[PDB]
Amino acid sequence: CEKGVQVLLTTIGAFAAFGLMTIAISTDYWLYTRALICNGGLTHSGLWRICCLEGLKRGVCVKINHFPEDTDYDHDSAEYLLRVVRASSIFPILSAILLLLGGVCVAASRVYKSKRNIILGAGILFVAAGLSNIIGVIVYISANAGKNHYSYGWSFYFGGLSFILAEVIGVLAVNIYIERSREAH
Amino acid sequence: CEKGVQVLLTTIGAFAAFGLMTIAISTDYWLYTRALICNGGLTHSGLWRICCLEGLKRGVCVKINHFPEDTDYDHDSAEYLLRVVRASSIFPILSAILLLLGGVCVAASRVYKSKRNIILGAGILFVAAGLSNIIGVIVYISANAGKNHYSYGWSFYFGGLSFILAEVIGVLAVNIYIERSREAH
Amino acid sequence: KTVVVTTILESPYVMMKKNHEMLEGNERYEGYCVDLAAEIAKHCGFKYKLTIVGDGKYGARDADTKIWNGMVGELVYGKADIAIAPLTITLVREEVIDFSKPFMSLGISIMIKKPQKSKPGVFSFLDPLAYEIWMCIVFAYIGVSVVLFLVSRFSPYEFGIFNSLWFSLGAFMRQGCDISPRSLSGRIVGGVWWFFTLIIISSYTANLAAFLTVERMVSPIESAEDLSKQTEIAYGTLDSGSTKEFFRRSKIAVFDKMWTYMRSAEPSVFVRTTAEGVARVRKSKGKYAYLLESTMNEYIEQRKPCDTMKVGGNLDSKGYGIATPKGSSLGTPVNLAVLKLSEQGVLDKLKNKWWYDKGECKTSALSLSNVAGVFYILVGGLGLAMLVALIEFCYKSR
Amino acid sequence: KTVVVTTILESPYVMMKKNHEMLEGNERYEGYCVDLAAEIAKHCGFKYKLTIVGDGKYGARDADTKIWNGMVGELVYGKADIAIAPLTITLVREEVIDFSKPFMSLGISIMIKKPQKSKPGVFSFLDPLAYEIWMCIVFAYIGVSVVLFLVSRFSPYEFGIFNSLWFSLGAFMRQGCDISPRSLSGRIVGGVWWFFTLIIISSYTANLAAFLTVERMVSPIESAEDLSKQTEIAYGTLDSGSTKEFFRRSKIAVFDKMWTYMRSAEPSVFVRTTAEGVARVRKSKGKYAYLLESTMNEYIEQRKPCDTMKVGGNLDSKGYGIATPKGSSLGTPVNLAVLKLSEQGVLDKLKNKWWYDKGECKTSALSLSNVAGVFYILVGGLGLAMLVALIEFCYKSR
Amino acid sequence: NRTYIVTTILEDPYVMLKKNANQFEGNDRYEGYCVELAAEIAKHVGYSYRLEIVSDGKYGARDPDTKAWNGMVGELVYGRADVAVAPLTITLVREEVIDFSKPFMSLGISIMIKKPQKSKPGVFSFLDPLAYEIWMCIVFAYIGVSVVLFLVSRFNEFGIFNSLWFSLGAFMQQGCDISPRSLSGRIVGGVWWFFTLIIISSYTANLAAFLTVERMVSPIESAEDLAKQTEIAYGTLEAGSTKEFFRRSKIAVFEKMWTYMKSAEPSVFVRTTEEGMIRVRKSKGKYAYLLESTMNEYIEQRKPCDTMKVGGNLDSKGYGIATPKGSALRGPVNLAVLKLSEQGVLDKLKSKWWYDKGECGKTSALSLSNVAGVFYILIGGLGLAMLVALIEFCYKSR
Amino acid sequence: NRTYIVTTILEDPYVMLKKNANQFEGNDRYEGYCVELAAEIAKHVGYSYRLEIVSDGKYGARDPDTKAWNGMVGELVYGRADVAVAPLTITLVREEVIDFSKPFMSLGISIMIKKPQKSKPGVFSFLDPLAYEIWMCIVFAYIGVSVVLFLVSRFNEFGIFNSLWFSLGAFMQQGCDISPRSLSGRIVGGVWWFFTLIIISSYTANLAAFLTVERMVSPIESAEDLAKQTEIAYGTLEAGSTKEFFRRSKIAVFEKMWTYMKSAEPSVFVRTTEEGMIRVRKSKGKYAYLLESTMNEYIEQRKPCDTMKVGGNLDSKGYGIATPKGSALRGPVNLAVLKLSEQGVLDKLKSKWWYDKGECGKTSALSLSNVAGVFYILIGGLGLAMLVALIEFCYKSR
Ligand SMILES: CCCCCC/C=C\CCCCCCCC(=O)O
Ligand SMILES: CCCCCC/C=C\CCCCCCCC(=O)O
Ligand SMILES: N[C@@H](CCC(=O)O)C(=O)O
Ligand SMILES: N[C@@H](CCC(=O)O)C(=O)O
Ligand SMILES: N[C@@H](CCC(=O)O)C(=O)O
Ligand SMILES: N[C@@H](CCC(=O)O)C(=O)O
Repeated sequence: CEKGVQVLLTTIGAFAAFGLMTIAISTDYWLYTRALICNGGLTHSGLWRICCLEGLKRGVCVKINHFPEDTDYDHDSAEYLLRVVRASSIFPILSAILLLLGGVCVAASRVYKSKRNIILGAGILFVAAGLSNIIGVIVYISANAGKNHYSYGWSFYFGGLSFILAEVIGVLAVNIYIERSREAH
Repeated sequence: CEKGVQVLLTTIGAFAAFGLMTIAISTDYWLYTRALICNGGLTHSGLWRICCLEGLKRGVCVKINHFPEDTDYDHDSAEYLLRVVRASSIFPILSAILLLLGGVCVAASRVYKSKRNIILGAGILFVAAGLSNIIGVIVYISANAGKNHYSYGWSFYFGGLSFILAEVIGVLAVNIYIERSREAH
Repeated sequence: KTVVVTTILESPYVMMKKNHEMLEGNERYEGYCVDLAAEIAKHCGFKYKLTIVGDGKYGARDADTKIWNGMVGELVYGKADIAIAPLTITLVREEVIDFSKPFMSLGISIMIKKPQKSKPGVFSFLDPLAYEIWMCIVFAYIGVSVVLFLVSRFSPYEFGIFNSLWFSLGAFMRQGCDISPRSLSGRIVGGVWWFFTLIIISSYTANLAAFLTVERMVSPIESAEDLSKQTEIAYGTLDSGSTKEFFRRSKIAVFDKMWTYMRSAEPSVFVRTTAEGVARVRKSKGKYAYLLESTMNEYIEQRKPCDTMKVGGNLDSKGYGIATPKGSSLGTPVNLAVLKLSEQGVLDKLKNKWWYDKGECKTSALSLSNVAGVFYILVGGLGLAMLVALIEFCYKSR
Repeated sequence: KTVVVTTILESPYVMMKKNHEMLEGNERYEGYCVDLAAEIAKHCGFKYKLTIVGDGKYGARDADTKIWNGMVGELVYGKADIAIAPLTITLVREEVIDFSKPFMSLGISIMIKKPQKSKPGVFSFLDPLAYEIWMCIVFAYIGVSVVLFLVSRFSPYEFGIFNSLWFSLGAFMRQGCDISPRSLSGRIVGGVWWFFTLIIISSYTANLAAFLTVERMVSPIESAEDLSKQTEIAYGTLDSGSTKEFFRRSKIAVFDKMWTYMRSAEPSVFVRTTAEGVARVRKSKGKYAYLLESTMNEYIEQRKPCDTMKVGGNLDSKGYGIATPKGSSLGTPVNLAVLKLSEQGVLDKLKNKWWYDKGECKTSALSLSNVAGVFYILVGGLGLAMLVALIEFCYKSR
Repeated sequence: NRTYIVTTILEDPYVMLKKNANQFEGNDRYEGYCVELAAEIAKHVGYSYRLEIVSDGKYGARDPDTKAWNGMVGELVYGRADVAVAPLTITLVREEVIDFSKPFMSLGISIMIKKPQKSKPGVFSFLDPLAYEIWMCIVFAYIGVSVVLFLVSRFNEFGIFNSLWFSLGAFMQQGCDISPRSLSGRIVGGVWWFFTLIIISSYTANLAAFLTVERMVSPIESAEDLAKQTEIAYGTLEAGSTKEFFRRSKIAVFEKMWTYMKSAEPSVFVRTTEEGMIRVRKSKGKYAYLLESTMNEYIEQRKPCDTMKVGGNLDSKGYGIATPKGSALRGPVNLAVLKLSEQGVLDKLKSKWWYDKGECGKTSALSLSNVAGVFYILIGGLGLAMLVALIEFCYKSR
Repeated sequence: NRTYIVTTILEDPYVMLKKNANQFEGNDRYEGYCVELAAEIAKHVGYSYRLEIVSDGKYGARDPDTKAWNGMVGELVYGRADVAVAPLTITLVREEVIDFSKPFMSLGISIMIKKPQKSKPGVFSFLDPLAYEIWMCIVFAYIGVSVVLFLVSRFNEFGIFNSLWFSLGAFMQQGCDISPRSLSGRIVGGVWWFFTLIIISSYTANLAAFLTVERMVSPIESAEDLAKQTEIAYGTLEAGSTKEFFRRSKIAVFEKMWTYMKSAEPSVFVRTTEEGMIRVRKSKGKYAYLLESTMNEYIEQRKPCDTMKVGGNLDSKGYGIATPKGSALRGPVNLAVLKLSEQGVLDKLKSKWWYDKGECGKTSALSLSNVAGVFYILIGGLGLAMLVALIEFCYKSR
């Protein structure tokens, strides 16, 4: 109804999105492919660590090799840059950082209400967060490409819902800034 | 400049177009194909009659067989209707008729200036003339199709210029009618 | 010691060699059956003198005089020792002579003059989509316009029915109409309509290339049924041939009806020799239709001018069989020769060489003939429009 | 009376049959050269006992002891009557024994580990058009916007430069910008620009399907030059093989440089047997590169795992030749056998059967990896835009 | 006046045990093509016939050592049975010792395979050209572009509600009620447009790639290939003429296939056609059965309907009744067979037993099924829009 | 210390008469590959050589009756010449009577054809998908639609000047500043749109059809076909080993081609390779010459450059120096040949004589040439627009 409820909705959405994105980063059920780890065998996989299942090991959560996957060619071939970014996962964590900073700026907006540009900065943060997260998805997929079945687990759609919420919040924050400016008029 | 010169331009264009179209109908240099008439040999051809050249006969202007070209199949197959229309050449002659009637209505407009719809009827006549002529071209080509070199002679482009002029005249006549209505206001 | 071979001059089963006048003996004739008979005398172990049946006939029994003509007559009447020909196997010829296991198979089939490649028809631009899709497309276009009209009336922020129809139509043809929706439901309807068009048009344009240039041979006959159901086009046979007898003795509706037709038609449908019937088809301009054994039809289709075509599946299945006089001691060996050859694979090789080795038979710019139809439509609508306006005007002036 | 045949165990020229332990005699070995030698003894008219050279070597002369190793040694040193092998012809081996006319041809060639199918690169969506066309396209887009600006200024009925650029850009991407020209010259310019786009886009989209999915093997080596110009990747040879001697004696720049490289590289590039070098390539992960005769490279490429590839045209052309001791009376007949066989066509048939008959080696949905690049661009521009606005805003607030 | 013994074999549909056969006795225990056939034959010759299955369930063949006759031929030659009415392929060896009859059905040696994945195009086949991931990330980019454009525009009619529109029109190429006037809005529009162009061109080109390319692939698809493959198993039936043909073949491919079959472990052969059928069904593409063509077709027709014939028939031969050598029954049987043929019977029975059951029943116009998911989507959007308009009507009225 | 006689033949580029040879005498009269080659050979063996052409201008062959030797082999065997340095193909018969040497160049029997129409895509190749007639009638329809729309609209912003615009945007799919509000205007718009869609879809699909399909056709393209064709002539050179190979071939295709060549009137043979060359050049696709591959390539390279090699080489053999049987010169010559090979010489000369001259020097990205006519058009329209704006500026200023 946009009589101050907008801000509380904004902040809870921001922190929920940050939570989803932190979970997704900090979780290993991004994938449900079959790999040659299980002694070939079913594997739910993640951004950081594989961890087998329905296999002999059945619970051995291994750390993955992103760049050192038998490189065998193509160092400094523009594939290395992708593999770096996937492994580092700088874009998802950037999204998380930006969501956090957006919630920070939102809360500080509730405090230093004299300044209006703060909420606008928050909106920009959320938006850039969304863009970064979609890039995170893109790199993840365009690396995972290197033809068996595969699937995406609740962590992937948590990142997806994080992006959705981030964009929504960008909208709402910008709307707040606009109302604030009109009040300033 | 549109102070009465428009009408004289209209009528001379109309009668020039009618002349071109009558020539084209009444001429046999529509084509420059090679046919099995000359004893195979070069042939300039037309809407009505072939007439060989650069051949043994070299001047024998024969009448063509449009429907009776060894029919051998396809009576009442929707090819017969095309061959009828090509042979009859009803569409080109319709264009000529309409151009004539348009010039008639133009001249009568110079006489019974009390009525304005006359010039408008003239414009419609010219326009329909153009449409009919393009159909004439289309049927001509879509029959002539039934892979040697071929070419189109000055009579074809006379029909083309006739259509151009007919459309131009439709424009000018309509413009006249509009000025006449504004004067009536 | 030598064996009087009977046969016939029917290509590609028997043909005199080029410059045969410069030759005398069995070398005069070359053909599939010549090769076969040479092999057969090789296996059996005797000598053969080839002979073309004097009557130029296959075989048949007089219904009054009960005499056997042609090669069957020669064998029954001692004139001939054996026959190695495109001779067909039937009951009647069993009852008087002994045939061998079929050395190749066949059917009774229909030969026609190759109809011309029927240029793609006017209104070809519907081919890339089935006719139930266009009907569904139209129901859908109407439905959308209706639904956008209802929505803009009941829940507005103007889309009369005609303007809604216009917007939808413009969106199908990818041309953006000037008016756009402003609400959230009309915008949805427009979005889904847009997706609809994107898919439909993408598909249609994907396959539109071939369909407007595709050239398809459709024949006025597709079976014996389409023969017995008409008399514009005739259908005849060879004379004294098993095809004739099979039709005559047939107890089936179609074949009996066609037999009745052909036993009285004037001028006579029948002929005296195959090549004569081939010519009759090749000149009758599709008013005739020959009923011969399949193999001849195939070879003739492959051989130039390649101006004839087999149509309709074989009305029956039969087989060609070497023959012998009844009680001859040549029946048992010729049989085993056929079997040995078929097992080894000679007969397939001959069938390929005499037929396939005789074989003598792109992306192209569009011709106006292809896309002419749409032009007509164009002009049509224009005419219509003109007319319409006049109506309106005549109505208003009133 | 029997002839002591020398040869070697080098596939596909000589191979022991499966379950050879269950066999004794010349039947133990099967191979191209086995077939050849059988034929040769058939033609010449003697008997042969096959023998694999004990040293497992082809032939070469000690630079100090001046002894001949392997099959050449056996022939010169009486151990062997004849050699029928993938033995190469060279001057040095002429000077001590007599070779025959080459029974097949070859070259010295480069074997590499099959590099992976390099997925189409980012910015692949430019491939369907050459790079001079995009440059010309851009010059043209600028030119059009310029010309429409000049025209709208000098001869007006508003198209600033930026708005003109916008209209042109919108017309290239088929999205109708809201502003349109109103004069007769701007309308012309727009019309021609529109035709331009229609053609360009039609072509590009016509061929865009394959280019974004095309997968191309590009190798880090394409000739001897790219070998001698690097030391990341090694290049070695068989030992006591004519390849070694040819490199050693070479007076050309490239081959001498590579000879210098390989006479001192550590660990040793050379090997003791072909299959060892095959393995070295198949494991060295492309850091090695084998220099062997072409035929082996071909067979290995066709044979599974099919994980190796021939690269670069044959540095030289040579031929494999049956051999004999100098002054032997077996030289003249073996020669004529080779000639007769090559004339009849046996050698081609063997070459096809042992190589091609050993052969053991679609429209697919787009993967995001294919079209990922454009996404990045998208986001990039978005970022840029954001930034830009901030700039403007920061400038305005100042 | 004695009933005549009739040996035969259990191979669907030639002969089969009736449902409820335990409730039946005598010649009414079995049903099948050959059942009716023998019925008419004995009707013609005017004798009584007693049905009997062959003990071994194996057709017939000869022990090379004992030189004995098994199966139906063993039954006949040694006198256990008076007549054989079953698919008893005619061949040289069998005919030496018994009296066959003119065929009644024709066939050849053919390949049977397990059906691979149908990969049938569903109703949402219009998404296949672009992976699920691309559609997802397209939606993500739509949301991104729209939110960014709102933002840069609003710190203009570029709210979020109109931005999502503008960025939905641009993707579908159906226009733009509005065009950005800012540098930032224009940068974003000019990036979405490019993204759009690439994606749409890609989708359409690959769509054309799908529609003009449907499943037209099978690996073996011939006989040479089959003889070349090694990951697959293929063999024959013991005690039949298929094994005999392969074993006695003097052809290259057939000889090699005989070599393979005679040495593959486990025994590629089986004892019953049903055994090989169940093997291929449970072979996971690892068994390819070589048998006749009649049974191949029949098996393909009946459920599971999980098999298919492949390749053209290797040879061509025929079934046939059989009798002991020198018997006095052969003549009437042959005449009966020919009568049946001319009368349209054998065709009738074949249609009844093969196609009447029907357990499972270039460019071509699109079926509505291929693209019906679009209509489902469209309908869903229509209903949703009416729902949303109801919502808006309520929200506004209050 | 005598100069050694050197017979050879005049066949470019192996040996040729120098330009201004009338101004030259002795061994400096001729130039060609084999000229230099003999130079180095005599340099190596340290003797002096005197060049001589063969009287007959025919290589060598044997009369079957007189059993005599003609050409270079006749010169050598009977002692007229001491050495032959020319393309003297090695074969069994020749080698019996003279001493060949290890080859110096490799080749085979190959087909030469007259180049068919290039059909090269010009610069206005973007119109090809639609015939000249369609473009004309499209312009006609544009004029028709625009004039009609003006009319029905004006008895609205639909003057003629804006109508031609609207009907130009619609065709290019680049938008519409205006949309008709009348029933008549809407009918016409809705017809132009449809016409547009069909035409554009057609043009684009057929464009894809062109670009993804370039010239990839040649009729003969093999040896089997050549032996199957009859509208074409093909033969050999008299007094050479190509005729010998065809005549003595024990192969099917080669045997049939020998049959054809031995009986075709007029004599398909010629006396000089040049004669057959000029025949095929002046055969109008009616002569196809079977010769070596070296000359085929060289001829293709040099102007007219109106020929092409086709098909893979039928066989594979090599040239070679020759000497009288038993001579004492063969050894040094063979060693010299091998030295030349290892040293990179023969490669050098081949490159010099074949490719150095160079009289005429799936998907692939478009060349700017393919689509440059667009840029010509665009530039023309630009200049025209500036001109028209100048006109308008004058007309307005006055
Ligand atoms: C308005 C135009 C926006 C252009 C923005 C594009 C900027 C960056 C995207 C490209 C990054 C991909 C680089 C990986 C391949 C490489 O190594 O070059
Ligand atoms: C607004 C829609 C306009 C529809 C106007 C179409 C009317 C006539 C054009 C079709 C004439 C072509 C008929 C020839 C083929 C046939 O025999 O049916
Ligand atoms: N061989 C067949 C030929 C019949 C036909 O050609 O129709 C016969 O003897 O009757
Ligand atoms: N046949 C060659 C083999 C050398 C190689 O494989 O490199 C030789 O005798 O030297
Ligand atoms: N019908 C075959 C048996 C089946 C087979 O061998 O494949 C025969 O009579 O020999
Ligand atoms: N080089 C060939 C002559 C050319 C030919 O016969 O085609 C020879 O020595 O026999």
